[PDB]
Amino acid sequence: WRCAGAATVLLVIVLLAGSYLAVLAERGAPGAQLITYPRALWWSVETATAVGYGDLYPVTLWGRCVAVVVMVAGITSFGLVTAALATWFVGQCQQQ
Amino acid sequence: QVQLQQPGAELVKPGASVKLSCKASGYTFTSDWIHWVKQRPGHGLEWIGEIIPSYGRANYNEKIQKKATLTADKSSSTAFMQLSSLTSEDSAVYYCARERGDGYFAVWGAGTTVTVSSAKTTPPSVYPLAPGSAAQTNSMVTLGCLVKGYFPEPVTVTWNSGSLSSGVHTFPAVLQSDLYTLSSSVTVPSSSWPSETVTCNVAHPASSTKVDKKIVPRD
Amino acid sequence: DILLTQSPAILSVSPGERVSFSCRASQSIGTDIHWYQQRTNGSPRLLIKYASESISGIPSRFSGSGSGTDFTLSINSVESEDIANYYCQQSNRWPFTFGSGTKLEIKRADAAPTVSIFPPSSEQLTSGGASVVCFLNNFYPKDINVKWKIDGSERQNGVLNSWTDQDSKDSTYSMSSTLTLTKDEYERHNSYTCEATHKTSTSPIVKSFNRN
Ligand SMILES: CCCCCCCCCO
Ligand SMILES: [K+]
Ligand SMILES: [K+]
Ligand SMILES: [K+]
Ligand SMILES: [K+]
Ligand SMILES: [K+]
Ligand SMILES: [K+]
Repeated sequence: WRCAGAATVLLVIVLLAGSYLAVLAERGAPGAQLITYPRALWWSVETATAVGYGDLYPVTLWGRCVAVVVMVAGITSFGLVTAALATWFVGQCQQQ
Repeated sequence: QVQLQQPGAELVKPGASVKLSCKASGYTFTSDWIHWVKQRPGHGLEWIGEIIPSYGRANYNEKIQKKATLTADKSSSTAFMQLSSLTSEDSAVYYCARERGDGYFAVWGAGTTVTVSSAKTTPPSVYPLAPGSAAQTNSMVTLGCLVKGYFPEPVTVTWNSGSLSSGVHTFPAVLQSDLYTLSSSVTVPSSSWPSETVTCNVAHPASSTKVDKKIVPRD
Repeated sequence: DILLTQSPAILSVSPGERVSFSCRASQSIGTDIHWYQQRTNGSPRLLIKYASESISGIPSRFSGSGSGTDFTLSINSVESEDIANYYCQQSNRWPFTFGSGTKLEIKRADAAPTVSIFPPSSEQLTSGGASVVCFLNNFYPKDINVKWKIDGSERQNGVLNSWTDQDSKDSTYSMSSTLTLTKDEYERHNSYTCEATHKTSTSPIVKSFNRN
């Protein structure tokens, strides 16, 4: 069951593509703060984990479409990663 | 290595257009943005616009009149800015700069001096400046060269092709009858000249001319 | 759009002193401010990034501080090579914006100009014109006045002057005075004289040459 590793790879891809496309969509909109790659990657993590502090968010339509993709693919893949971790921890419970 | 190479000058007629270029070297990444900055003489820096070469999208300063169009070519690693329908207000130095997508301009080009004028390009005349026969010699001797009647700006004066960096003044050009004139001065130990050669190098990129002139005592 | 205010616009300092440049943003921008230096005729050069982070190759005496709206760039012990214009720039919100810039001036010890007069060259004479060039170099303070004399009588027509900004090598100033006339008018006179009147001396420093 190493497809948890496959889920982790998809999540990292979603995070990286989200960071690249968010900066691409948000630059050109006056007032936008999601405009440099390092903090855009931090924003992708915030969204994939659904934490959503609100220190960063998109204000353009395409940035918000990029966010929707990061929500759908990122929350799903992140859900597969934590599910795997939870099942593994339940396995150690059995060892007692 | 110089990471961003720009032409030195462009002369544009009023109403005409020009395409400036910026050739990049060194590390290139997909996160690279190329910026363009305009500086009118005696003024500050004014952001024109940006382009991401890896994708081709450009954004422009919305506070000023849209006069530029940005393109890029990944093959030659060259970014272009099309300045169209130029007037006297567009005469300035135009820098390009590279930003690694992290907000600051790590590397700047040398800038392209754009002059919008109907006058004609004229190469400069270079004349040596040696002391007169009666000038008393101190422990240092001051030589120079006279760069007269050129258009447009700028010219670049070096002394012994850069090896004589210390003790050099290049005075700002003065404009007269649509032709600029300036002078450059160099000071060396008086025991050194003329036993060691002292030569000025004047470049005029708008005319693609480069001239050397040796400063000999007398004629 | 973030407005960056750099006030004061000019900063006058004695050598070795500590100097501080102020940059204030129209709203809070965290630490997303960057500092650049531009010497006379040079390209901007990055000094500090993200308000306080140093850049490889920049002297240790450059540092920066601040967050929110108030930022300052500091030079520990200013030196002649620091004479330049200094710009701040923000990357917190689109679009990136620049401050208006602050000029650094150094108050140095007074210095009298080195005056040198040059007769026209052979090459220039064989083309119809003649220019007598006078160099007034490495003086301080900036205020200076040149007077041209031909055969003892002062001359005003045909004189073009140029002044350098403060020299980034020794904090002095320099000036060129070029008197341009026709060849026949040059050969119709004898003594040529430029006279430098500067704060450093009551009597004018003058240099002359006879064509004969
Ligand atoms: C959902 C994918 C959107 C990709 C961003 C396109 C950038 C638009 C620039 O106007
Ligand atoms: K939440
Ligand atoms: K939340
Ligand atoms: K929140
Ligand atoms: K909040
Ligand atoms: K809030
Ligand atoms: K949940």
